[PDB]
Amino acid sequence: IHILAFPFPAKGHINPLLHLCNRLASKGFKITLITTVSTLKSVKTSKANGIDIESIPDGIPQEQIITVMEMNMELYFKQFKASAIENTTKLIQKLKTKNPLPKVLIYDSSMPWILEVAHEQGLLGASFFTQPCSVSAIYYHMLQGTIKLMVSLPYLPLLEIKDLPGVQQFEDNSEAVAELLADQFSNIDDVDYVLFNTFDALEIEVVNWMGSKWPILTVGPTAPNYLFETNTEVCMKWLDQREIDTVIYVSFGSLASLTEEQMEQVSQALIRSNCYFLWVVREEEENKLPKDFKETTSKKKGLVINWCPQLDVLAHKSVACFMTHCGWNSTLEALCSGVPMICMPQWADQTTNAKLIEHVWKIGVGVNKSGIVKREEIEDCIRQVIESERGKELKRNAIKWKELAKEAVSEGGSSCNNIQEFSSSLL
Ligand SMILES: C[C@]12CC[C@H](O)C[C@H]1CC[C@@H]1[C@@H]2CC[C@]2(C)[C@@H](c3ccc(=O)oc3)C[C@H]3O[C@]132
Ligand SMILES: O=c1ccn([C@@H]2O[C@H](COP(=O)(O)OP(=O)(O)O)[C@@H](O)[C@H]2O)c(=O)[nH]1
Repeated sequence: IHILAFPFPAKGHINPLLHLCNRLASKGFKITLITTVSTLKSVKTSKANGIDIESIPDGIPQEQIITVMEMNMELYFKQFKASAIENTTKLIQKLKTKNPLPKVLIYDSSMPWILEVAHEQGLLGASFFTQPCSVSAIYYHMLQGTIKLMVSLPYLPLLEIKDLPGVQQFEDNSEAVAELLADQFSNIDDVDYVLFNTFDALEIEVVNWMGSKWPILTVGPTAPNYLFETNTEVCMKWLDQREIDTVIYVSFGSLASLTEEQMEQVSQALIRSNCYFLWVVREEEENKLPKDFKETTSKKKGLVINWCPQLDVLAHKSVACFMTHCGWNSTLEALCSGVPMICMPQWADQTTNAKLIEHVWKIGVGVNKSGIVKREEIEDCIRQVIESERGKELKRNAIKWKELAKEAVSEGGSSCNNIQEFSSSLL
């Protein structure tokens, strides 16, 4: 059985879908992964997957595709949509001349209009949600008009205004982003399969509520591996020199960027903490680091790298905590790895994830802005996690969640059962 997979063109959307594809390929399915040309330019390793990669045009002007969208999200997301509709149609028409014929298209939930392409081509459509049910519920309420972006929503903790998904940070892209998030639920009744990268035990009540509206399949964590350059050997050799529970892993993901002034705060907090640290600073961001930071002043205790093998880093026993922007993949990967967090959310669902991390799952602490987070606050959070009694509690809580995540993906577990149900439905 031949499955097509079409992620939104960004690493937090590609990666969780890739991991689901790898699990499906392990069960005997053929996989074709559909990527934009801009994504393929960053792809360095794919021979070992056995998954076929088929590219489509970016469909918006070239100058990554994402940094073009941000220039004008309202227009360029719509141009991306129209081009993706045309070019995935053309690609599927071609794939229908080859055996095995495609049967289902799994697409990122942010691209609901791909359902119409799947159905027009005679395929089943599966919408793949890359954020948890608790945060997706807010987008559903946004579509319903129940909330426009203290706040009480069914089966969610009481939220402050600050805990709602942050779109005001995007300035003139705010309304376009709020619309795209809400439109994930615009055709949910017509989707053949609704897949969420979460597991039931993590959010029992909101998953139960969602399931009373639509049949949903919680299949997460989909993560068990890399398409992009991860500097694996350099990172893993450095971590192998570190003793247990001594390393702060620091990463703000694939998209977020911090100001030069904020970078200085983080640099100084890491140095004066006197902890070992592995800090992912993307290539296009390292110019904002203090002058001799990468080459000299970080060499005694730190490794500054443009990308790491994050699953392998979070699995390493030297890692004591994860200073994170709280993107959903990073949050879930840290929880499933038993790694407590220091929450520094930037925008979109990161704000809500940071609330869930700190107050519901209780595996992290959050920083306080002054709107710059200062070194002393970061140092204070580091001391709380690394040294204080509260930090031992967060570590114990993270280990309990690791165990529940292990149950979910093992035989008889909720996510294993749901992937089996999906897999059998196709057979
Ligand atoms: C505006 C922008 C800011 C960061 C950077 O400069 C890029 C900007 C343009 C893209 C934007 C990004 C913010 C986060 C997104 C909305 C995110 C997404 C997409 C679909 C979805 O369902 O959920 C979340 C991933 C990426 O599409 C984002
Ligand atoms: O050095 C890094 C940093 C991040 N990641 C991966 O990149 C994704 C980041 O996704 P997330 O939802 O956390 O945030 P985003 O980048 O979408 O804002 C996750 O799959 C991480 O495992 C990685 O492989 N190496």
